[PDB]
Amino acid sequence: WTATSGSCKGRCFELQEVGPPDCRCDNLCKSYSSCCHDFDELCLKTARGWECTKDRCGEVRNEENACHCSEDCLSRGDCCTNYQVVCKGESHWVDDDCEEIKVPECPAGFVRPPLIIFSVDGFRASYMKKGSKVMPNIEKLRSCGTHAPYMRPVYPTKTFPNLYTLATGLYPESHGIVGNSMYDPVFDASFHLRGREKFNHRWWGGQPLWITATKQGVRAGTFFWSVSIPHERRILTILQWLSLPDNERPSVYAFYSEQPDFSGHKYGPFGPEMTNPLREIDKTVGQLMDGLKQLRLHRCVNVIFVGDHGMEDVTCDRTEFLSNYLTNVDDITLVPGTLGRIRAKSINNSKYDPKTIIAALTCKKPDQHFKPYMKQHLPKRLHYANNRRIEDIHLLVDRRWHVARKPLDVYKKPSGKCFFQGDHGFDNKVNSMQTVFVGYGPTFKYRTKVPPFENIELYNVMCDLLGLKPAPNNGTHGSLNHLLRTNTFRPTMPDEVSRPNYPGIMYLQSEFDLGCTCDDKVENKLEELNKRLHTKGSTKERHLLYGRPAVLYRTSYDILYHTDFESGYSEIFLMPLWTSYTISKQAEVSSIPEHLTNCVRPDVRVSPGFSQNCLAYKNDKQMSYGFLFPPYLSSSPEAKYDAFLVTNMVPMYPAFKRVWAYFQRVLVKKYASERNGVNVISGPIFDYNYDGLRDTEDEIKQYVEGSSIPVPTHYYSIITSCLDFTQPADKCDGPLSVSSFILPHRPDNDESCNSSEDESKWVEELMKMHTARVRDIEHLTGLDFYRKTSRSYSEILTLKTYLHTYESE
Ligand SMILES: *[C@@H]1O[C@H](CO)[C@@H](O[C@@H]2O[C@H](CO)[C@@H](O[C@@H]3O[C@H](CO[C@H]4O[C@H](CO)[C@@H](O)[C@H](O[C@H]5O[C@H](CO)[C@@H](O)[C@H](O)[C@@H]5O[C@H]5O[C@H](CO)[C@@H](O)[C@H](O)[C@@H]5O)[C@@H]4O)[C@@H](O)[C@H](O[C@H]4O[C@H](CO)[C@@H](O)[C@H](O)[C@@H]4O[C@H]4O[C@H](CO)[C@@H](O)[C@H](O)[C@@H]4O)[C@@H]3O)[C@H](O)[C@H]2NC(C)=O)[C@H](O)[C@H]1NC(C)=O
Ligand SMILES: CC(=O)N1CCC(c2[nH][nH]c(=O)c2/N=N/c2cc(C(F)(F)F)cc(C(F)(F)F)c2)CC1
Ligand SMILES: [Ca+2]
Ligand SMILES: [Ca+2]
Ligand code: NA
Ligand code: NA
Ligand SMILES: [Zn+2]
Repeated sequence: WTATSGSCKGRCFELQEVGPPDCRCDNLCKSYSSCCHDFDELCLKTARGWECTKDRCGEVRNEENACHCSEDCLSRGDCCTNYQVVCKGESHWVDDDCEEIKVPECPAGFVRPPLIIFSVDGFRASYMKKGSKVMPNIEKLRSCGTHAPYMRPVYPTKTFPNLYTLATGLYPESHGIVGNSMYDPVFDASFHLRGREKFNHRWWGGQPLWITATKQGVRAGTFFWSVSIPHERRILTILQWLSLPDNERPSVYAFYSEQPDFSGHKYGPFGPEMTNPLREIDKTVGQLMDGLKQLRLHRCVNVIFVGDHGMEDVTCDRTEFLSNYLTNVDDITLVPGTLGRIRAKSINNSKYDPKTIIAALTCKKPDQHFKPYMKQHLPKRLHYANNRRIEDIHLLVDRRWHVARKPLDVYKKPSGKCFFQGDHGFDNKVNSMQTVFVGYGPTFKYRTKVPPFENIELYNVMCDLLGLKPAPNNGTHGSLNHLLRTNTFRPTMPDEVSRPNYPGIMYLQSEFDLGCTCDDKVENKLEELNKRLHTKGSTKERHLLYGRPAVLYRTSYDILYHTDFESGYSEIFLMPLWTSYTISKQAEVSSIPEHLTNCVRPDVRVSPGFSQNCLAYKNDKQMSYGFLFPPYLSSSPEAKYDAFLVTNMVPMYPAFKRVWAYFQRVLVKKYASERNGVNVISGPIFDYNYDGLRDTEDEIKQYVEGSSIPVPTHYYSIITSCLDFTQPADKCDGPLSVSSFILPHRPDNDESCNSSEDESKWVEELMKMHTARVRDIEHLTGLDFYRKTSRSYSEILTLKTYLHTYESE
């Protein structure tokens, strides 16, 4: 109940929300059906439209007008945005040459430059180039300020998850807005775009920017605008708020536009109808900047122009139907469209089985346009699993496609045709899903291009721009320092928590009873001192190029040196946490020799009690083993024996070994040839609770049968070289280049529908799908990489957030 018979007189777009049943006059009151009776009349004036004309200049104030052209309007803060242009001979902001904003030029009483977030729904990254001729205000922001060629949204690339990620710095699995539609099994409640459940605070986790600001004494404009409030009124409201007395005036504001997304759904991303929405958005930016200029704030405010996601061509004929795959389609609930999420229709149905649903959906049609995954098997870069609102079965849908349960869900009578031509929601690495970032103002750099970055990073920067301490989030604070003229955030590297042991030769061969064998009994002061030096770390400078990784948790581990590689060996997990080696451009690939095929050698530096054993592998009929440093890349026949040490061994399913062996035998050398040497760091990852974070020992669900050897859920590699590829990886003077992956350690290759073919036809495709940031691997391992480089720490933070996408231009 609302007692809608209070009044909005003097309350229009009030910033404090009044509680039920008293009536509201804030920018969201319409959405709640709660506005006072006179809200439209007083707060939503339209009379005479939005622009001054020559005949209106100097008019007697008429309080009925949408905006004012009277002499008093500047001091009232309610002129039409083009007032000084029409009436005082001033220029539009877009027509002024740009001039560097070296310092804030703010009116007296401003404590800090205000921030205005100008958010545009469905603004695909390529609109900035493709629509530049029809967006002159936006193009001036972009060319004069700081811009990225694109900004990566979070998955799913839907509106609510991305807008709340912008506000919080959190992945959707952590903030809880995991789709536009959701069912929470604990609340037994559903969240929908339409309706009232979405206003309940229990959906919305983390701490959004407006709460962070308010807690720290920085006033915030109300971020959300009821759909029916025209954009011109949104802009005039922000400009009016900026004219408030210092003690009342917010420091942070948000504008939102439902375009170009609204039209993009109807017409496709590049439909000829799309030109007009882009023109209209540019006009709104122009109104804002002209309005700021009239208030002498155009060289004071930091403006962020930012989208939530892009837009792809999708039509209803490109729909896959689950009823073409499942016999039991009526026993499931599907959240459909550009991603699929499946759960049981009824919790009382004991015949429901996700294993049989996955199998029925796996590689069933030659050009099948979705792929089913248990959520823990989704690429880790998606960070899309650790929330009870995310169903266990997920369908990753190919770009340009939909999935639906039955054809009747898609068509409507009488004709059966559908009219949409665009959609979004796909994997966040897809080019059509990329969106925009421009920052313009005294705190941003001048005429500066920055590399693409993820929208999870922006919360930290918005906190920096407002002098706020960010709540804990998934950004890497400092990684966007290169966007900023000032207010940079200068973090210190985390402290190493566990220091390594450096064991020497402590055990005799006969102390080991591991059931291993090796034909190595094959027989010099010259060369013997040489081998001893390698074991003491004489080659470590070649193979550990950026320092040893730091271990950020409490554990017991050993550093082990060899001719061709260095490793940090865990006495708790019985395998390396990391193995580091450099392969030059000139390196040669060799085979595993016949006499060494089944060779595993005890490591006399590490006790039998802290070693794996071969008998476990012999007894475990599902599990084989691989090596982290590849024997194929040994520098000499003699050095190759090091690669067969039990301390270089890791558990691997035979199916996974196909992947691994191809990576090690073929792809590493290929990358070294292409990149002028590579440094490789590889290792295991244990994430049995799929929370994106390193498992402790007591979270491990699977061991090599009969043993205490834990089975990794994933294997990673970080592959680093010189950004200037004219310099070899091991003699690089300047910035670095990296690509990494986190491959799922699966006992089958069902994910790869072409896996019966030669590995040259499917393995690299798998690896691209599972591309990763170094930062993802840090979370998953508790290691901190690149500790010793010549580079600035912020530069290294940027490097650690890099994702190699494998998408064309
Ligand atoms: C991305 O960045 C974020 C932010 O930094 C990272 O997320 C953090 O990760 C931490 C570790 O997983 C986690 O810390 C836990 O906090 C628990 C208290 O949590 C509440 O309070 C905080 C603070 O205000 C709040 O943020 C939380 O909000 C979550 O939960 C509500 C639901 O109430 C949601 O609305 C909200 O969206 C958010 O949900 C997300 O996180 C939860 C986990 O907290 C998930 O379950 C959801 O799926 C969703 O992802 C909470 O309201 C605290 O209880 C935990 O402590 C337990 O574990 C420690 C280990 O140190 C142990 O010592 C304790 O004893 C305790 O164990 C006891 O409880 C266990 C569980 O019942 C039980 O098994 C034991 O036997 C014990 O009894 C823990 O410290 C922190 O909450 C989140 N924060 C957020 C905002 O998500 C995230 O990791 C980053 N991602 C990556 C990949 O880096
Ligand atoms: C129909 C639809 O698809 N809907 C429902 C209406 C909703 C909407 N209408 N009017 C608005 O102003 C607005 N959202 N504005 C923001 C802006 C930000 C930002 F400033 F950070 F960018 C964050 C958020 C938050 F949701 F994440 F909280 C919301 C848009 C999604
Ligand atoms: Ca959107
Ligand atoms: Ca974990
Ligand atoms: Na075996
Ligand atoms: Na397969
Ligand atoms: Zn949309």
